[PDB]
Amino acid sequence: ELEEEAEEEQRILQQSVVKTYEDMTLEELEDHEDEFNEEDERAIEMYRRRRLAEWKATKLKNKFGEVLEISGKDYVQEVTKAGEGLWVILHLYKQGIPLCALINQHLSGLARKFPDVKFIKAISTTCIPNYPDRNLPTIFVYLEGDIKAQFIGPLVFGGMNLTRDELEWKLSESGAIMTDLEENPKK
Amino acid sequence: NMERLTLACGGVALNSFDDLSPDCLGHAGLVYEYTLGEEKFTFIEKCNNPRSVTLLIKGPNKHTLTQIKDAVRDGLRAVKNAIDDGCVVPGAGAVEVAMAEALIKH
Amino acid sequence: GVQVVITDPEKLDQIRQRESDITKERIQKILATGANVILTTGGIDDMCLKYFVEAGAMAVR
Amino acid sequence: PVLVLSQNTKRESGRKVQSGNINAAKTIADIIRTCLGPKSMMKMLLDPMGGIVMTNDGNAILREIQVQHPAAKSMIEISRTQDEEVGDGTTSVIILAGEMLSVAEHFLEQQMHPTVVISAYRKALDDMISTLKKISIPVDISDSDMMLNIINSSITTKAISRWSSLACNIALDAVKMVQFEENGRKEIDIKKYARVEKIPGGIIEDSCVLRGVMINKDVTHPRMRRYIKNPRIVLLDSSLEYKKGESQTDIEITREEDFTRILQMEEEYIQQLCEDIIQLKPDVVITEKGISDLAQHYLMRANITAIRRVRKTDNNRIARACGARIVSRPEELREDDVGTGAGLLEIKKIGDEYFTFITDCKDPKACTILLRGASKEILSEVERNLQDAMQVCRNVLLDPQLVPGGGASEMAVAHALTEKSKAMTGVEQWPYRAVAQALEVIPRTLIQNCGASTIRLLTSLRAKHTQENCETWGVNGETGTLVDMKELGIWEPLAVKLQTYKTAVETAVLLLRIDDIVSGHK
Amino acid sequence: ALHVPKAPGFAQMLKEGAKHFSGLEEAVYRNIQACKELAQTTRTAYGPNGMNKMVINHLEKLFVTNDAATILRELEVQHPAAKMIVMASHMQEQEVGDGTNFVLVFAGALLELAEELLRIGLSVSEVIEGYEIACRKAHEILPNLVCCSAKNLRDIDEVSSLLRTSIMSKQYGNEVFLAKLIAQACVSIFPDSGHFNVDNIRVCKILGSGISSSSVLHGMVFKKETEGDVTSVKDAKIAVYSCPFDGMITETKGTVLIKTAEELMNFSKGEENLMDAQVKAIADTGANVVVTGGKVADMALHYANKYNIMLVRLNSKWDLRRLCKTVGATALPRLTPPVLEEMGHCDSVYLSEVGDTQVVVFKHEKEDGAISTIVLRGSTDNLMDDIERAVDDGVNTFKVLTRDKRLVPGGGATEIELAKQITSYGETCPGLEQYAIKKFAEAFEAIPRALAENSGVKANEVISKLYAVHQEGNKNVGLDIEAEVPAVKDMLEAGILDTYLGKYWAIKLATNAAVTVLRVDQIIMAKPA
Amino acid sequence: PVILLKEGTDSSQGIPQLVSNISACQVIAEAVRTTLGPRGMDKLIVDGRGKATISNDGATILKLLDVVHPAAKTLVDIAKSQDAEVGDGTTSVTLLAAEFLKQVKPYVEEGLHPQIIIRAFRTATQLAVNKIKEIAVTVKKADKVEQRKLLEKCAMTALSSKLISQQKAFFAKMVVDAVMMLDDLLQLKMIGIKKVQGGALEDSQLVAGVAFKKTFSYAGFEMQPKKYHNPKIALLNVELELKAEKDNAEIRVHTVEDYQAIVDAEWNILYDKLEKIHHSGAKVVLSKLPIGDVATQYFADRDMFCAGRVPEEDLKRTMMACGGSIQTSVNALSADVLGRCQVFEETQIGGERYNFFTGCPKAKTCTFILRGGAEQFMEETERSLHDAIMIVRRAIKNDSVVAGGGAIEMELSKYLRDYSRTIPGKQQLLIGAYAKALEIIPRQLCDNAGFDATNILNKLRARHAQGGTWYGVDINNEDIADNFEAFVWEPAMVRINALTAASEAACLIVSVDETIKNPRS
Ligand SMILES: Nc1ncnc2c1ncn2[C@@H]1O[C@H](COP(=O)(O)OP(=O)(O)O)[C@@H](O)[C@H]1O
Ligand SMILES: Nc1ncnc2c1ncn2[C@@H]1O[C@H](COP(=O)(O)OP(=O)(O)O)[C@@H](O)[C@H]1O
Ligand SMILES: Nc1ncnc2c1ncn2[C@@H]1O[C@H](COP(=O)(O)OP(=O)(O)O)[C@@H](O)[C@H]1O
Ligand SMILES: [Mg+2]
Ligand SMILES: [Mg+2]
Ligand SMILES: [Mg+2]
Repeated sequence: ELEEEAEEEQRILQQSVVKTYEDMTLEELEDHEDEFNEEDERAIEMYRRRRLAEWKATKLKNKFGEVLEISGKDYVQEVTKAGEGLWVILHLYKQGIPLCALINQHLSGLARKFPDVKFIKAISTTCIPNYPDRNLPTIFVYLEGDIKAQFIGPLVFGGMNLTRDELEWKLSESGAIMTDLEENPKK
Repeated sequence: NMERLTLACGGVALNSFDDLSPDCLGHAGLVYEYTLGEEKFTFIEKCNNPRSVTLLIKGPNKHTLTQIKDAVRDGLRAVKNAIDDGCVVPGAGAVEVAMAEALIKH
Repeated sequence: GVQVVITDPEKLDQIRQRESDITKERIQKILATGANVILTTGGIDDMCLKYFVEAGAMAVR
Repeated sequence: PVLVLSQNTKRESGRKVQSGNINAAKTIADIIRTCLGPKSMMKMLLDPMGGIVMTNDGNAILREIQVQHPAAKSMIEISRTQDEEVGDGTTSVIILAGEMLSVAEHFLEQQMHPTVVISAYRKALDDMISTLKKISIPVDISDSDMMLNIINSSITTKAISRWSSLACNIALDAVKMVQFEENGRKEIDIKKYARVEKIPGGIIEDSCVLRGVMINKDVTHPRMRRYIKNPRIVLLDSSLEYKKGESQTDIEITREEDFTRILQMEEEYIQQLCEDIIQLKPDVVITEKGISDLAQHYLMRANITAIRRVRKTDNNRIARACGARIVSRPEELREDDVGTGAGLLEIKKIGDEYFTFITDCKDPKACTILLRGASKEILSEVERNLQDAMQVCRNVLLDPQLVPGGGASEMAVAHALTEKSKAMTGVEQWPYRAVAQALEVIPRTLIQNCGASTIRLLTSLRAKHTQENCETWGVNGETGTLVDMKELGIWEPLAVKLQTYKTAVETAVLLLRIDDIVSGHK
Repeated sequence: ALHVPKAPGFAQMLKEGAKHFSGLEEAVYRNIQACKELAQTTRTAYGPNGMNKMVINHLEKLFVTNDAATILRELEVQHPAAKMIVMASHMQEQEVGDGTNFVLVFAGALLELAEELLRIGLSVSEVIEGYEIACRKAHEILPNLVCCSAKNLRDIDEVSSLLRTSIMSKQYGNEVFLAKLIAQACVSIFPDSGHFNVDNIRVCKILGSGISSSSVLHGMVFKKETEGDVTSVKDAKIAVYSCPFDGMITETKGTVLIKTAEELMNFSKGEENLMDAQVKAIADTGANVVVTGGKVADMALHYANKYNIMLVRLNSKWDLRRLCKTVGATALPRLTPPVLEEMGHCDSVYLSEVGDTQVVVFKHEKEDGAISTIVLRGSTDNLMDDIERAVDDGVNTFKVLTRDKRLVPGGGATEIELAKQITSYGETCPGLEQYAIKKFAEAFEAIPRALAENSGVKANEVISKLYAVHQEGNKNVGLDIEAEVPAVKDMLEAGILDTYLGKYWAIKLATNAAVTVLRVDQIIMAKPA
Repeated sequence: PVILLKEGTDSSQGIPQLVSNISACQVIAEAVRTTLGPRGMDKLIVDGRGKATISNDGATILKLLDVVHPAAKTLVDIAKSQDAEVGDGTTSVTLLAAEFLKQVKPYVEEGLHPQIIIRAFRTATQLAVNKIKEIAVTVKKADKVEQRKLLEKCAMTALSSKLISQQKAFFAKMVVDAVMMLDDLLQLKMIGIKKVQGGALEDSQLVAGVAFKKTFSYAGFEMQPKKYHNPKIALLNVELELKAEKDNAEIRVHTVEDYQAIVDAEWNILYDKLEKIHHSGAKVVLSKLPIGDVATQYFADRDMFCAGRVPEEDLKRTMMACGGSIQTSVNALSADVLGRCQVFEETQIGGERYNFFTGCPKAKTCTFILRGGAEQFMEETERSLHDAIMIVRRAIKNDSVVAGGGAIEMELSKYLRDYSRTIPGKQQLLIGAYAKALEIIPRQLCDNAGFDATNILNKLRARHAQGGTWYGVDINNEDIADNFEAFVWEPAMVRINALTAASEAACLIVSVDETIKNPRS
């Protein structure tokens, strides 16, 4: 909240294990400015130079923007040759099912929200032959084509409470599968 | 260093290049560069009248440098305190002896 | 849904003024009818508070 | 394994809990019993975070004490209440509440229902408030000497009593300087407009209240002037650099004259903002947010001193001291928003930091105490005593009544309502006179603190107090001797005394109403 | 009566893992003993007869060396006084290049004799003032011991014979070959006007045959390989680029916008046409070879192949800067074919196979260049590493020789002469500090003695013979390491001398370290994390 | 109370450490001692992954051991360096170093001094190298058939003691032909070899053109003819596949027939690239980047060959074989950039389909199609062919060659023994020990051959005393015989490098007296 920033100068400490300049990225690293001492300045400029250099390096990586227009004929090229280490989140869907429409819109919002991972969306019927209608909403993530998580189900997925919890469920991988449910439990 | 240079070299700090004039240049009587190990230093000296000087400390190891830095800080503060008020007290514990004798008398 | 796209640079700065002026306008309308107490459910940023203090009305957010 | 309640539920009921409740209260009255009076002893507390708090006042003592018994929590709550409402009498109210609970314990044990004890306590509270208001001595607000005496009386029991004749004055000035009126409303807003700032290292008597505002900032640029005679202060809420905005933009460039054009437009916008802020010919500009390099260049070109990010409270104090007005859009800055009235702006150096002063204002409605001492704890204690003095002065200003201190008011109201009791017939007389004798604790505590035989001294105090026109006869805790407060010149504001009695009786009632405890559940 | 509590004071308020030492016995003698042990650790690796050591550092990487600074660096030292001693040694290495083992031995001997003096009854301050006075005296008398200055620093035989003694301490068996090789490398780079630089002498280590096949070239050698199709060029007109060999791209994100079919069809053709135009413009100036600092494009590689251009890629800024210095070119951040003044010239650029390591060679032919390179040959990586360390120490001794040269006798001559003169001086002082003066004598005696004990010969006999000859008046005699018996030899005829500056700095740092470790009276160590 | 070094560092000051180092060196050399000599034996080593390596060359065996002793590390490094420099003799150099240490250990057990020992080793080794350079026989004729026979004999003796010894004459000849048809650079990447499972050993073939495994096939392959009698090879570096134009571009149009024109233009770009390829007169198309299914179908309709995703090395060998040049632009496919080969064929050998370009006249690169029973079998054949390749390549520069079988070692030992009679002091004893250690090679060889080492070695010593040099062992007859007349020829450079490296490592090992082992942070 910004209201704590104006109530009083006495905001000494409450649940702050670490408080230094090394974790202030850009937005807040430039709002103290005059409070950064003087003897440790050169370290601050070294840190900012290194971290802006890293951000500039990631500029070449984080340019995907929004959703794209892949169909069945383009599946193999963009799931086996889409790149080295680039996450691809395959989506199998059909027009008419509401829950998959919800998850499609949420994925579209995620596309601009997170441009590092460029998920691709494809029609269910004309991507894999004889795909049953009992698997209308389908999402599976992988990198280099090695399919990791392929959760299937119309109602077991829970598209009503998807938003952030299953957003990071798709996002976070290459480790423990159950990692973000406790953040936003349905209860 | 902006303030130190504009008080030593005599120029003026500039935040923009809207107007440049010869009065915006300070003067330096010798600017050279000395490379120590891998680091480099630039010396700006032979000024006409510096209002800001530097103390260069040379040491065979780090702890000597820190000791000299602490000594220099204490000495500079002592001299500044002497300058601030035109007074100075006798040392070597004489003032404590005299003050205690006066306290006993009082 | 609506997002701005600027092709020639000159048209940019103008919209930025609009990006505030709209709010300004509404305030005067609320202040045009002699109102001196303002109660609102939503939050009020600093500029609108400045309008209210300059006019002489209090704002409660 | 069938359980009606949870496994963690624990029930306690009957006389025992009542006894326990009383015990808990008395325990807290046992901690701060030696911190009351002019001969109070310092108490040192070790902060859980690693700090040290060396105080005498009850609230600053009980704030660092963690207690698991709920009655002890209620005692800490009454301490905080007394601190927040009137600012003085914390140890007094804690001691009275504890000892009234103790004296009610006797009637609790003698198979007497607590409701009659509560009713008797309420009647005693009403009578004691009435007879405390009866013996009030009016004060003259304009008399500076009388207010100095009142503040000295309130402060002589604490650490800064040695410098009392100095610190007293400071408090008075502040309370006479934050005093304000607008739209028919008076504020005396000490919390927000009378800042007290502590700088370690120096001399206690070097501290002073300023005719202005001091803050810990420095000029953004070396060449900006550090010494202004009659500044024209202008305050800014917004920032003076280029910002992205809110709506997503994604400008598209195809021609070869659009990138440099965009950058030149940014610079032109900053230049326009600086020219528009210069148009009113100010002299020092203060902003809560950042200043871009080009913006301060343009400000320098017009000989303007700019101060970078400043907290909102400091800017409000500066606006109140200079009479200026904080603005967000420099396009909408008028002449009446330019602060004329500051008589000096000094960028001075203290220790190894730069402090800016806007001192010597025409009639500032916000001050700042440059409070210089030896250590952070010493200055924290002096800060607490200064707050105590300000609260007492504000209470006197808002209420022109006084009442004798040193234990004279306690014994006076005790004797008065005891004489009232000796007429009424009924079973409620015993708790009533129990409260009457309960107020005797303050003179007893003072005598015990100064180191005198409390038995015959207190008996003689009561005997001398039985004589008429002797309600100002109290005990001098400096030497522990029966004196007259009129000649000793100690009087406390009626607000503090009546608030103390009210909240003490109320919390005694609260802790006396409860007879069951259920512990452990979510 | 079964537990002794802590003293009511600093002992009770001290933290758990902290340790406090105070007093002459509990704080000073411990430091003296630890420094003595540290000095005796490396004393066995002194002089030409010093024995190599294998150290396995904390990352399990073998180091086979007799370099005192390297030995102290690889093993981590925990005692703090030993830490100060190794800092002094490392500073002596940085300021001079040779003299680390001398620093260790002298400091250890000084501390041992200081402990003896403190046991005798002198105070710490008395010993400190005596040591400083005798150090001033030794520095005053040192310039009078020089003999046979160099005065040329450009004759190949002279510089070889002058560096042979500095090399001899490590590579005793193969001494003349390394001396001649390093002398060639240093002379061929020695500028006529200016200051000698040690960063401009490079060494390249490649597995292969014995030491006798190591060579020197007047250029520089990389371990890369040409990315093109041409590998041999004569009279190379080198163009050096600091930008990737590709069409330059906006650093702001720019996407190709196509609105009609013909734009889509012609975009790739236009890009290829521009690329070939740029490459042809580069090659029309005469650029036989091109070196780039980054990625090479496929289209760029094809067009360089079309116009007979050798494309070499370098992956380090220092490598590119050294290449620019050695060829006379300068890196530029745009394609912009080079103008006549900023385009390097080289005699040839080989691609070669030597030790199953393909290399690209920018060698010159007329013995010039600001950079010369040593190619080292050996059957073990660690042995070539030791050879590289010996080469570096020899080159550092050459650089010190470019400064005040004033060669001084070595092999125990200088230290024994200094000890005799300091004894003579201390016999005159009637104060209480004379003992401390008379201690540098023994402090110098540790240097030749080690030289004796490392050669399998009696040390006391050699010391007595050295005193006999030095009191006779011959101040140029010292230990003979090939005699197999205690013997003396004139050190001027042997031509094995030391730099005056090296001894000056070594004595100064050793005395400073001993004094600053004697000054400590209390130690307060926090528990390590 | 306070320690100098960190807790964990242990030292080994004294001569017992160097004696233990000598012992460790012998323990290492025991693990290679039995892989030497024509009657050699292989060795099977299994790592923690369960992958077994079967080999009898010292370099690979020492690589596969989890060596951590520093002296053992020195022996591993000397074997690696000898392998990299010459190509063989790694077992010989390891055994020589270990025997030097063994023969010097009794002298150092009584202290002595490492410096005199290393001085004696240096003097002895430089004398030995000078003797080898002096006594090596040079043909000094610069003939054609004679030099080829010399290289064939060197290859034959290199192949002996390997898994494929029984086919020596079949491989040696073959392999030298490879080295006989390289440019004057002997770029090793131009002798790229291929191994196909199945088939007997004698079926290994040397493709004078370029042979490589087929990479991939899209829907449309197997309609192309697989036999061309005079094709024009087109070596490409371009991706002949419908794809995104730039992977950075973006199309923004607002009308339907613009969309149709754009898709037609993309198809037109693809067909224009393919049409330039076809009109260039080419007949077989090779590409580094993938070739799409559309390109394959188009090429099949034009009755011509295509094969994409070809590796770097295969395309380079094709370019230096068929005479073409790699192109990443199909806009200038002139008649001078295409490659020409006599015959191209897509055949099927050993259950694997391979492309053969055979008949290139000016082919500077070859290919080995190696046949075997098991993967480790063909891998050991690969290692043996690599050793032969290295030996022949080193022998191309100079026809200076000595006779193997321990004859050169015996002559060197006799020379050093004669030298150690005219010098006084302990140097003569150390040189005698060096010479006596130099005779391990014939003794170990005949021990591997299961002979009586003592009697045959006494015969060898007595013959090298007087009568004639080059007399070494003869396993088949269990006797001694003239190795030079037996056409067993090892280039002098391998012996020179082995002796130099062995002396270097022995001097390095003897010249240490202290070891510190920090606690492995
Ligand atoms: N000089 C004095 N002699 C005797 N009593 C005093 C004197 N000064 C103050 N008091 C009494 O002490 C009480 C204030 O003590 P203090 O330490 O402030 O307690 P509290 O913090 O509860 O107000 C007042 O009730 C006042 O009557
Ligand atoms: N032939 C020799 N006879 C006697 N002493 C020698 C001979 N050669 C070198 N020395 C001595 O050996 C010493 C080598 O010391 P060195 O190991 O270089 O010290 P540091 O390791 O501190 O550089 C020199 O001081 C030199 O005087
Ligand atoms: N047919 C043979 N007759 C006699 N000696 C041979 C024969 N083949 C090999 N040798 C000897 O065996 C020794 C070991 O050679 P080899 O095992 O092939 O490789 P390495 O020398 O690397 O061990 C060589 O010194 C060689 O002289
Ligand atoms: Mg009070
Ligand atoms: Mg040395
Ligand atoms: Mg072999």
